[PDB]
Amino acid sequence: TAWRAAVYDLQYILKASPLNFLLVFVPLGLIWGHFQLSHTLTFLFNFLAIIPLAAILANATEELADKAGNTIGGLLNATFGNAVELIVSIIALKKGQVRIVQASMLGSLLSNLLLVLGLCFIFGGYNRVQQTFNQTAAQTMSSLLAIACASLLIPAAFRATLPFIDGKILELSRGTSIVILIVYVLFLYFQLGSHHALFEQQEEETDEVMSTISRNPHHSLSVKSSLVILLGTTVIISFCADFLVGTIDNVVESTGLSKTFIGLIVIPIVGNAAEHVTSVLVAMKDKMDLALGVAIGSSLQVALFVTPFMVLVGWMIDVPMTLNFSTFETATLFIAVFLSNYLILDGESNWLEGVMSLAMYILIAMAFFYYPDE
Ligand SMILES: CCCCCCCC/C=C/CCCCCCCC(=O)OC[C@H](O)CO
Ligand SMILES: CCCCCCCC/C=C/CCCCCCCC(=O)OC[C@H](O)CO
Ligand SMILES: CCCCCCCC/C=C/CCCCCCCC(=O)OC[C@H](O)CO
Ligand SMILES: CCCCCCCC/C=C\CCCCCCCC(=O)OC[C@H](O)CO
Ligand SMILES: CCCCCCCC/C=C\CCCCCCCC(=O)OC[C@H](O)CO
Ligand SMILES: [Ca+2]
Ligand SMILES: [Ca+2]
Ligand SMILES: [Ca+2]
Ligand SMILES: [Ca+2]
Ligand SMILES: [Ca+2]
Ligand SMILES: [Mn+2]
Ligand SMILES: [Mn+2]
Repeated sequence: TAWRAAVYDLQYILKASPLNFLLVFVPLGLIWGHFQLSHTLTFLFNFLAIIPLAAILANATEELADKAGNTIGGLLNATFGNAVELIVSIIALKKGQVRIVQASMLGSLLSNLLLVLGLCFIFGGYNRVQQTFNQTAAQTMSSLLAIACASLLIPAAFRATLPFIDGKILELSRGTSIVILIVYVLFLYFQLGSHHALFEQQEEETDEVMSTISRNPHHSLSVKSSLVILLGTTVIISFCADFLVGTIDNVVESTGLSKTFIGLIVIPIVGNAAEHVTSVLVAMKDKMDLALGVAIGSSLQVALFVTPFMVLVGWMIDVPMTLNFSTFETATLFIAVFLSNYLILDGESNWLEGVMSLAMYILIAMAFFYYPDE
């Protein structure tokens, strides 16, 4: 049984993962990257390969964190819950790709604020008059997110509004990151302590809806079974991430796309696509609050943990990772933050709110497509 039960446990993980059909790009990604066949396809194949792995790793992390206990479980979600964003950004930092990391962090927020928002409102609202989410955990978390993004943008808004200064921007970003990371710890105490019931119920509800859609009885993987998949999926992602990051300069050169565009629009898809599909499917079950909850939760991690931690990592390995986003990026994120929060606060969405949000994201991507590289 110890062999055949391990097989079923693997089946349970794959069947709980939305876009598992893209796993076919894992060997292709590995082949192309290792043999260094063609840069553009090496980018694309690994790009496609990490997407299902993120979901696989997420379900492994979640299954492990459940039996890990309160304190440790939260640390696992801080770590392996953000692994894709973490791994890719760390590898990118180790190759001096500061702009890529900066754009990917902000882009991840943009995608969660506008893109998945639009998709959820469209797919959930096309066959309904409206969808309500008043007085839900989604609105609560949304308020926190509004402050989180604003805080993260402060050093950027600072440099943008300036009338030597190089070392001070670095010092400000690093001091800011310490503060935000203190907040993140308190956010964990909020999440796992005083308001544990709020997040727990939202998590259980989301799992229940996902089990309904995925159509497989909830099976709790053993610590051993989940830890293998966890460390297994992680090393594969690392390989694919390394290949993907190693081709950035070439893809930038072969195509006409800037590092900013690739970082802001392309890269975030990697760690969000699986979660986005999840959010959409839940929204179609007329449970927008849960759908929004997933997207808002991921944004909180990027804003409160991943982004400031990356500047800390940069400090450790002597790469000048900063919160010094471009002026347009700064302005854009502020726009997205206002609107998303306004839309989430109005309490009722429709399919048109989704069309327009989606259109705006496209318009932003279109604008960033014209953003100058030199
Ligand atoms: C579900 C998984 C099923 C997987 C089924 C895969 C079957 C083929 C496997 C080949 C692995 C080795 C591939 C080797 C490819 C080498 C590429 C090549 O040789 O190109 C070099 C290039 O010419 C430099 O200039
Ligand atoms: C109420 C007003 C309070 C603010 C008043 C201004 C305070 C200025 C100092 C920053 C404190 C931030 C605490 C964390 C400081 C770490 C910053 C740091 O160490 O920077 C070194 C730099 O990284 C080397 O390159
Ligand atoms: C039964 C009640 C009556 C039926 C209700 C029908 C609902 C309408 C659905 C719209 C799908 C969304 C349309 C596709 C999304 C367009 C987004 C957009 O902005 O597209 C820009 C364009 O792609 C740039 O070239
Ligand atoms: C580190 C991640 C490895 C991912 C593996 C994906 C599947 C590769 C299949 C066969 C391994 C080939 C072993 C090495 C033998 C081929 C020689 C090789 O290294 O080719 C690369 C080329 O030299 C460039 O400089
Ligand atoms: C629930 C009632 C119906 C039951 C049957 C369900 C049928 C689902 C139909 C279409 C799902 C469309 C999902 C669209 C998700 C697209 C999101 C995406 O793939 O990625 C977004 C972005 O590009 C990454 O950052
Ligand atoms: Ca769970
Ligand atoms: Ca409960
Ligand atoms: Ca879950
Ligand atoms: Ca996430
Ligand atoms: Ca209202
Ligand atoms: Mn249902
Ligand atoms: Mn609305």
